[PDB]
Amino acid sequence: IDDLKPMEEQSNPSFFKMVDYYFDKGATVIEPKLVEEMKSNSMSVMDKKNLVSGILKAIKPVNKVLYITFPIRRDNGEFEVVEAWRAQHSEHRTPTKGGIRYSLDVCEDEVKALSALMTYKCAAVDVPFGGAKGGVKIDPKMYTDYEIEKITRRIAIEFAKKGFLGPGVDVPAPDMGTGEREMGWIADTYAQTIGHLDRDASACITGKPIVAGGIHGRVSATGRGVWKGLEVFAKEPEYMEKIGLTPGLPGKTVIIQGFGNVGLHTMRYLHRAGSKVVGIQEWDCAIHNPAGIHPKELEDWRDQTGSIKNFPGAKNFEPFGDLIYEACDILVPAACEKAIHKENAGRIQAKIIAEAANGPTTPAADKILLERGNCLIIPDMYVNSGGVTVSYFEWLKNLNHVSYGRLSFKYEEDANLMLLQSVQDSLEKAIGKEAPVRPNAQFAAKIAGASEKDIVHSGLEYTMARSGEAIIRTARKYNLGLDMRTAAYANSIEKVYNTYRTAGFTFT
Amino acid sequence: QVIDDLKPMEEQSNPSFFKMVDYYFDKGATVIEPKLVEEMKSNSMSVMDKKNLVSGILKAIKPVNKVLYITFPIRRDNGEFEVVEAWRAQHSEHRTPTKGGIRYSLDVCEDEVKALSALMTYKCAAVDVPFGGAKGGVKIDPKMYTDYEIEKITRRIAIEFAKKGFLGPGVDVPAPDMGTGEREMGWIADTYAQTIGHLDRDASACITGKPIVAGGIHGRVSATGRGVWKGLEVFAKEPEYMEKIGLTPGLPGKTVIIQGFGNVGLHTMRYLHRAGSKVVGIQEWDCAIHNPAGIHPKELEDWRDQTGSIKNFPGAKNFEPFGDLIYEACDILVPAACEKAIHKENAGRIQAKIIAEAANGPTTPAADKILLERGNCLIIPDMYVNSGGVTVSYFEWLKNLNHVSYGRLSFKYEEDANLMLLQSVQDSLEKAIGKEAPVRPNAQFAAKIAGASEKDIVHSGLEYTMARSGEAIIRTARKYNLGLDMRTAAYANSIEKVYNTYRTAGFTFT
Repeated sequence: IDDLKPMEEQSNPSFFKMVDYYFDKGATVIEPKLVEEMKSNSMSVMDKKNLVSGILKAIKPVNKVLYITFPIRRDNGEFEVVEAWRAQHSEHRTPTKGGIRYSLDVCEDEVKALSALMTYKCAAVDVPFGGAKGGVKIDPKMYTDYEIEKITRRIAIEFAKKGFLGPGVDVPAPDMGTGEREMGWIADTYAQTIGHLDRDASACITGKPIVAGGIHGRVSATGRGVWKGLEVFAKEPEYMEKIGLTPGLPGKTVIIQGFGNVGLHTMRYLHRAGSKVVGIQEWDCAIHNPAGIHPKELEDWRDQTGSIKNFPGAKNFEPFGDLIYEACDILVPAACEKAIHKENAGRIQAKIIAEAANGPTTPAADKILLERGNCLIIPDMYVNSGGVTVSYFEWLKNLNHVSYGRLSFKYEEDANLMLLQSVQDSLEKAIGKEAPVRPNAQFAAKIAGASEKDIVHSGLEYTMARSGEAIIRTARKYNLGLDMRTAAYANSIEKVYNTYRTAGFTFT
Repeated sequence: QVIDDLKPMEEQSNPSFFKMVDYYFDKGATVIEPKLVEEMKSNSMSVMDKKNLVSGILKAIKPVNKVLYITFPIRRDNGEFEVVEAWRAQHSEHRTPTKGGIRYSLDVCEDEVKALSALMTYKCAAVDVPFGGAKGGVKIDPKMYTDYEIEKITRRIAIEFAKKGFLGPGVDVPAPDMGTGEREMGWIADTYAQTIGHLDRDASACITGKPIVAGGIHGRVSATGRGVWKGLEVFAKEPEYMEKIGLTPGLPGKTVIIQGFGNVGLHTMRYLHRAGSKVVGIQEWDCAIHNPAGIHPKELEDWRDQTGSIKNFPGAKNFEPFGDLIYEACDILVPAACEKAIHKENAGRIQAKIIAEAANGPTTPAADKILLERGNCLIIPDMYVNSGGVTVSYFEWLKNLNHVSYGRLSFKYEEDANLMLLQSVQDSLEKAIGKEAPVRPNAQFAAKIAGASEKDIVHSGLEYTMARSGEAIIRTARKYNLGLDMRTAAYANSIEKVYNTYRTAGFTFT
């Protein structure tokens, strides 16, 4: 039907195929440099082109999909068969990394598309994992705690038996329908059965509860990275003027589509950065307030009343699905894929679109806005990878068998106080009077609060900034304009390809 | 088109293979369930409780447990690269390793490997082979690749399958199938032994169908054919069914039409021609030949070997409407080609009194029903009668675990014991009758003694299993008054064995 039109003309394209289209755009930018960098005096130019083309060809398709079925007895005593999948898109680095969904939506093509995006996300943030994705095809709200635990423990055993769960092979994480209690159950099941000799059993999964080896700073990480991603680009006048904006995040109006975890923490960090979140669009409501909604009050009001609607500090915006077409400086899509498509891209008045969700903009809509010349799209596989980065830190913490800062916080504090007293001694000698030299209020507060989350945050921010700058240099180098998505894919593909070339692949 | 896939299974023209097997499974499940409940010893469960547990176990057995799908690049011989897809299904892990062949074919799909992996579970159970069923495929046409490229593909699937637990002597043991043979089998064993399994004492037990030098077993090549013969033998000796279908007992003199002259059809025709049957027809994919006086298997194979086909075989006539030879009158029809060869639209034209399903799923449920109601056709079901190879593959796996070939430490010992016994009889006979009285192996025994070898142990084991399984099918069909529905008797026997594994391993809670 539609799926014969070109990809930049499709209305309801496949998710995996639109990711492959973004891959191809990126491979095209980078392949000349790759052929040029290959050096053999025993390879002809055709040899070199074929090898580069062959590695890029290998990267695109999912390496591996495990499909399983198993029985369970429901709490009522009857028996039912459950399906589950785990895709490992790329093993150029192991373990693979990616979440597990409990949803009726899960399908093989879905885990394939998102596992591929996971490969490019990890590469974007210099996280040494190939991408993976899993799903159990259940509506979890239809099951008791005990039924969910039985299902969770059974996928842990079956996945682990076949090499689809393990600290060195495949490390999952929460997704839609799962959370930290399921990760704690998977970790325990692994540690207690087929990983009972694994010294690093708790590194088999991330998003664990703190008491089971989880990491502080996980819950807000994705939202905090979206903020840092927006920050990296908002400081650039070249792109800010071409889209008609002034630099910096303070003052910018933000419409956020989705008040789940990522939208909420983005709102939190954006609000906490001086922005006005003038609109919240949800699946059945939308509140707007040109003054901006306060995320605490609205989270509380949503907590209290169950919904953002009628939010005392916010009018209900009706035609509530059209709040995203309202005028804003930044639109933050944080709900499902293909939210900006062929048929609505032109109605988007946002000057920046920060893709907090996976695949919110179809190739068709990406084109319309790029040709329009006044829209900066910050791509999903960069801007929404803050959680990926922190998950790497959680895996490391489990391999380390100690929390970050345990052996350094006091040592460093005492060293800093000794340094400050040395300066005070030196100053009082030079000026001949009492002159205290103490931490100011900010430094005193960070010293008093020093905790693992600070180390996580600093590490996240360091990575988001470096990755963002590399995407900018690439766009500039190839005169890609506001097409930061093609720049980001070129950078990620290049890293994957160079893994293959130094490993020396071919041997199949 | 698919209006068919809506009719009851027994009305369908082109049912799915996996749907056929599940319908056949349900027929066996239905017969056997009351006994299964009985077999559940538990003072803590009511009979209601036990009926529920049994139905949960049967619900678990039917669907394929696991499927691994992989893609990987290969460098063609000229230097450009191509991505290749492969699958491995493990239908049941109630016993491990799983067992099943690997196809190199363009026809391999996830659903065919699934349908045939389930069949494998029931085949292995039919012949008391302690493996769950498995099936694999690489989606290539192998004749479009050089030997070098086939070896690279073969070694890569060995590595990727073994890393994920889809190749190994205790987890999953493959075998040849369409598009593969013993050289690929030897390449997989060597790759396994040299990489993922380099600390495996029993690395060569990772796969069967191996060349002899790599640990293959004598008697593998004709084993499926020899089992088809012995399965037909067990039933031809029963007058209750030979009469009902209008036949005399015994294979000697019976007329045979074989559909397909691949490995299975050729070795069936050799064993049936020996033993005294008359193979009057051979139907292949483009020809048929016929000779109402019987076709000699060795002359035919030679002629095909020299010319490339059975066409114009001097010892027969070409039969035209060549795709219609299987409707000609014969005592035994041996379908030995593709699945669903007998279906709703042609079943009535079968004149064979006995159909021996050498192929997998040659008779659709629609046709199976059409021929059962006629009352004059005995179908010997695939998952029993074509399981001679599975049996011998179990023996090949055991030989690799044993690290010695069968008879190496017994042939001479038993020969010398047998000579001493015969010499003892001779001494006793000469003393009692007072004259010279030689007591020696007769010509048959002396021939068996001189040629004693691993193939003989394999053959005797194969025959022993085929006979016991065939007799257990007949006993089950008698007990449940199934008549000539031997298929439903076979699935009932297969299901019961799988179920009893679950019952003793325990499924009460999980």
